[PDB]
Amino acid sequence: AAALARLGLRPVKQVRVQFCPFEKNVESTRTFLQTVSSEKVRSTNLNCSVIADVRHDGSEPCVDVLFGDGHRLIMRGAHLTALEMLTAFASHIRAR
Amino acid sequence: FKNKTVLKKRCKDCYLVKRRGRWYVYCKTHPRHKQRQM
Amino acid sequence: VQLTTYAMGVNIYKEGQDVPLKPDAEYPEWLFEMNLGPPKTLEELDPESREYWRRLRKQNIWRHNRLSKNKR
Amino acid sequence: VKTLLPVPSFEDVSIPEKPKLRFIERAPLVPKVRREPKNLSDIRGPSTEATEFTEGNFAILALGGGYLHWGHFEMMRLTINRSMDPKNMFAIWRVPAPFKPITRKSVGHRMGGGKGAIDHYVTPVKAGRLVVEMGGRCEFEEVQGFLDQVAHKLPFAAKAVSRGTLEKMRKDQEERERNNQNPWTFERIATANMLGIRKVLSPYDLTHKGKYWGKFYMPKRV
Amino acid sequence: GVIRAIVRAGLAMPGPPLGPVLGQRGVSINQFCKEFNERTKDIKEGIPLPTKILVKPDRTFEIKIGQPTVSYFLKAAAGIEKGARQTGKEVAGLVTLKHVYEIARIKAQDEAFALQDVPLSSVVRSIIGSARSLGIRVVKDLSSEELAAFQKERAIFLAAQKEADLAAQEEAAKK
Amino acid sequence: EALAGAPLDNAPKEYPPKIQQLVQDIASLTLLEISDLNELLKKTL
Amino acid sequence: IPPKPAIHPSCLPSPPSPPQEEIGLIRLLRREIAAVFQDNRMIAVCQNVALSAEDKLLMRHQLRKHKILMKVFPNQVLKPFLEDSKYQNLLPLFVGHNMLLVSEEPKVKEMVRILRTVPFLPLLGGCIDDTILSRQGFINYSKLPSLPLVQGEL
Amino acid sequence: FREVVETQEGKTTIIEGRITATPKESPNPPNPSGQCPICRWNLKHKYNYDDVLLLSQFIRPHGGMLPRKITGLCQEEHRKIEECVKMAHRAGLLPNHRPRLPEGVVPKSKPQLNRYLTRWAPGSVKPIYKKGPRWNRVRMPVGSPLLRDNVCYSRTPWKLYH
RNA sequence: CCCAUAGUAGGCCUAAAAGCAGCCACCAAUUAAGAAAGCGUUCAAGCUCAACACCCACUACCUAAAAAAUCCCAAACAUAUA
Ligand SMILES: [Mg+2]
Ligand SMILES: [Zn+2]
Ligand SMILES: [Zn+2]
Repeated sequence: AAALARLGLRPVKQVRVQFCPFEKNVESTRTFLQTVSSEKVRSTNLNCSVIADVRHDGSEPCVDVLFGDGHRLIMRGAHLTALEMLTAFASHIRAR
Repeated sequence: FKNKTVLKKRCKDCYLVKRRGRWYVYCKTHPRHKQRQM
Repeated sequence: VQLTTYAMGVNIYKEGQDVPLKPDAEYPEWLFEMNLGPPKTLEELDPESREYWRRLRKQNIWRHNRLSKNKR
Repeated sequence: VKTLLPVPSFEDVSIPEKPKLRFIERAPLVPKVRREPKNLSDIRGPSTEATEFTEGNFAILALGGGYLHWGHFEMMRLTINRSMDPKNMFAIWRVPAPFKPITRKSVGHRMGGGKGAIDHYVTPVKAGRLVVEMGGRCEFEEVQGFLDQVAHKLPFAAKAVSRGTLEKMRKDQEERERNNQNPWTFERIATANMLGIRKVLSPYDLTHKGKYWGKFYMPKRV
Repeated sequence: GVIRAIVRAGLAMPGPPLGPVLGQRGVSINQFCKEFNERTKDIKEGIPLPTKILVKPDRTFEIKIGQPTVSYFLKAAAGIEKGARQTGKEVAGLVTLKHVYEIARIKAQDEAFALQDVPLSSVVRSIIGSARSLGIRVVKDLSSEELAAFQKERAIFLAAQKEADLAAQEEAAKK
Repeated sequence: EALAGAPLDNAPKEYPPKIQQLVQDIASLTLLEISDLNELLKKTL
Repeated sequence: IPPKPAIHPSCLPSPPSPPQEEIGLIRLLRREIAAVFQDNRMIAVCQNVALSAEDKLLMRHQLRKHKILMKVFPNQVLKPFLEDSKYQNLLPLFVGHNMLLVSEEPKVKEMVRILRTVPFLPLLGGCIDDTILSRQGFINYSKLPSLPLVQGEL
Repeated sequence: FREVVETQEGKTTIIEGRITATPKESPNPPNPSGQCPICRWNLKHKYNYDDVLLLSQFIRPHGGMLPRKITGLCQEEHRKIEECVKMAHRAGLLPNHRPRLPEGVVPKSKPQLNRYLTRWAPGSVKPIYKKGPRWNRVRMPVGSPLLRDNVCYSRTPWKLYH
């Protein structure tokens, strides 16, 4: 997941993840949170932060992100894998 | 590019590619390692 | 000319009186159960200890290093 | 997790004195006053002596015939001394000193007037003869590497094999030679004289079994 | 980021190693040396100790004082000033278990050991390994035994240093 | 023998049956059994 | 001429591979897992953050200051122990990178208050005396009053 | 199968992940003991490059292919399908398996030159001007080197160099 | 496909060679990493690999091609049964 570190993460404002521990379709959002909270991607900017929200009766692995342009991007990883959402977020943060 | 019959990687960033009928060794870190198959 | 040369003139008793040296009674007994000269091999440790596996891993690392000397 | 196999311990192989190779001179201690002809039968066919190992476990197996002069021996000994470990590796020469005289005449001279003068000396090397033997307390990758590095420089074909590798290659060779589909072996046709083939063949082919030709060696003839 | 540097306490002149790197980094050097000197003036021996510094993007350096090295303590406890080129065939000196135990219990308060659940057995094993890799040798607890050991080791080490200096002079003469 | 289904407290819908059984066993009397309970509780603590 | 087989070996069903003999590493791992599961009563599985070792030793020192320990185990040696024992309802919580906490005696308040300082340290939950709970479960259980008054209120 | 669906509504891109349906294999295999999808239907060395139905079941609608862990082929069977699919897109087969592009199909340069059994790329090979003498003539390759073990009915090997 | 803290500038001529200038032993802590397996280093920084943590396709049929002078030379067909 070094592409997200080589690209950049400055214009982003606040990101967060929500999932359930007992579900069997929460590994994608789990590894996404693990890759997005590394060392290079976290030290490339200090004006942003992450929120790790863990609920029991959520029953949905939704990941909502937004940057400084006032937009909003929410991606629920119910069936998507990790690389797909990673490259989607990369393209969305590079194009805007 | 340099004409070389036996191609090999001289460092780490060298990646092998197959183009226009010849194997070429491109590298972005050390451009001196560009080889051409004869 | 600068160099850290602070060799104290110790003879036979200046190494126990200059510093607050404690007798053997106050020191615990488990501090003398360590190794002395030669280290530990592989046939002296039981396979149910971490030291044997660490020594085997170090030997494997040494073998890999001795093998990967000509390839690129 | 993965398993951790024990490393092969080296405690029964002691390095002797002088681990490096000795010096090879050009002419011997006494010159040969009698000029000998260039007998080509000293490199044609399989090798007789210096076939198996003796002390070490790694040696260069020759796959062809040829002559080696002083420069080749110097290059080989220099490469060995510069690409080895004196505290872990040691090699012993397997081929003797070059002693076969070669007569060369003057440049731009008419045909005649007897033979020329003896210049350099070479040594006969047959196929399957171990050129150099090296042992020690090392493994198989590095030694095979810096032995094939020299074998590729040799004029004739040569490879870096050991004991287990030689055993395996002989095993697969005999397996391929004992499991032949077509029932027309070169030996059966050469020995029994079939279709009058003995007219264009050679009497030395009865022992070579079609595996040798002049100085080369084809391991795929069967 | 961080810059690893091991300089002397009371001797920190602006230039060698700690010079071009500090110049290309973007921070001052004379102020850093003055701060290091005013922080190390508390030491009445001038013991060389490592220094871990950190630089922030707004060009501002910080100094974190830790514990000195182990080779200096081992050489001070043994009594020899320079290490030997061989181990086993030419021992530099002997150090009892009490000295290395005191050194370990004094050093086990730096930023590397106080921030980890490490017991005394681990640190004494580490210091024994360091002493074995240095050139000295450990021993149970030998009072009169280590007294006689020092009595003979002074003479044998003087003879070894004399013969080593003679060999070095011969090698310097063959030139 | 494994464990329970691991419920939560944000949606109170289920409760362990052992607690209900104990409460039904201890909440059906007058005051003498309450005094006996207090006595057996203060005997130790 | 090589022998031409009637049936290619890649087409016929290959014989099963011989099972390897279990080494002592996994045996010691299972033994120490059972040991730390029998004596300790409070565990908390949390997602391991791929951070630097500096902050890692910092948080290790901050945790061990309150007289607690920490030890993790790989999933390959942990899934059989979780599927053969009584903790069969915790197998979907060990499908990736995670960190297991081994802390003796109930001290959930201090550890929660010291881990909530960073907003990137989530936890899937754990069991509190054979009672599996989640993160919200832990944060509402840490607000319970003291043990003596709850014991004596009856 | 699974597809991605992105919708824009109020400056909020909604990227969904809906899983659709997909067919399965017939519940009556001729050779159930086979380990490969080709071997289970007795298609070992029985197919050619003209079979557009067999090649369309292991490729992508945009021209891509599928790995061995998804399909189920071995090492020698996966390379044969990879070579036969390249001989179809050049001969005009599979018109619906074209790669996506914005608006690049505007200038029609070279016209549709009909071809078949194309082994190498057209605009890459060099024209043979010398062709050698006679014995060591440089012939033009054709067919595929991995399609030599197929069943023949002409009492002659497949001549790939003529 | 990912991944890297520390006892230290382990012992010594040269000013020092701090993991690649030479010697015998090449220690030692938590899960797990070599007093150093491959580039850039007067003395320090920059990059990977082996070892945890993590999933775990083949992780490799070993190497075997060349260009002179009037102008290159017959053409063609991998798929109706030796
Ligand atoms: Mg480094
Ligand atoms: Zn390069
Ligand atoms: Zn098959």
